[PDB]
Amino acid sequence: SGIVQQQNNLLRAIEAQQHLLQLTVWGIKQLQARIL
Amino acid sequence: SGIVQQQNNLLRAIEAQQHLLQLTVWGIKQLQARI
Amino acid sequence: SGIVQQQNNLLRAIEAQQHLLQLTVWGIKQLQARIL
Amino acid sequence: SWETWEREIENYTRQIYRILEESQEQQDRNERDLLE
Amino acid sequence: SWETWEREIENYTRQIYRILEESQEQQDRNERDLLE
Amino acid sequence: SWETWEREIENYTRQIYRILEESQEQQDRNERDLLE
Repeated sequence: SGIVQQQNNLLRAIEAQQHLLQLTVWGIKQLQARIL
Repeated sequence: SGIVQQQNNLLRAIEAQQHLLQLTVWGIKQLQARI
Repeated sequence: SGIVQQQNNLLRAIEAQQHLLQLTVWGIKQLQARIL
Repeated sequence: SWETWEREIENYTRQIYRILEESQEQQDRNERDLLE
Repeated sequence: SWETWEREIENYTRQIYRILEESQEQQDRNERDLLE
Repeated sequence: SWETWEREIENYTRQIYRILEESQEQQDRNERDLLE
């Protein structure tokens, strides 16, 4: 249970970090449009 | 044990990536503020 | 097997996220050079 | 360079979403197998 | 829209820090189970 | 400001790469041990 539960924890962490990464990509695209 | 040791490896990678992600957030806010 | 295969997938995801993070750093550095 | 950055963001984002989808399918299988 | 972006950043950052905390606790438990 | 940012980016990037290499070596070992 603990090993498979740790797999789920790491999967959720990567998923949350992917949401954060999409947000940083949006933010850079917003600046890019203005700065150039 | 090999599986658990690998979990420790992946957890530390994700943690270091989170620090990097917070540095990119800081950078974007700095430039947003300038613009 | 299903656990070891799963760890390979989590490793691949983290590696692909690292590629994305280096792309977001390159973009921020470009914008920073254009602004300041 | 920016048109290339945008395509590389897209390419890696697509990859990560496929790996996350496979990882979720594997999580589901591993949890079911644990129970049997 | 930057205010909205900041709010989504804050929200996912909080989510991932919670997930990392649960992950560290579970890693400790799994390692001690194996040793003990 | 940015001088420190670039230093921290390089420090964490170097750490991540080291951890990813170690994780790939552990993956390879775990997959080999599967067939023992």
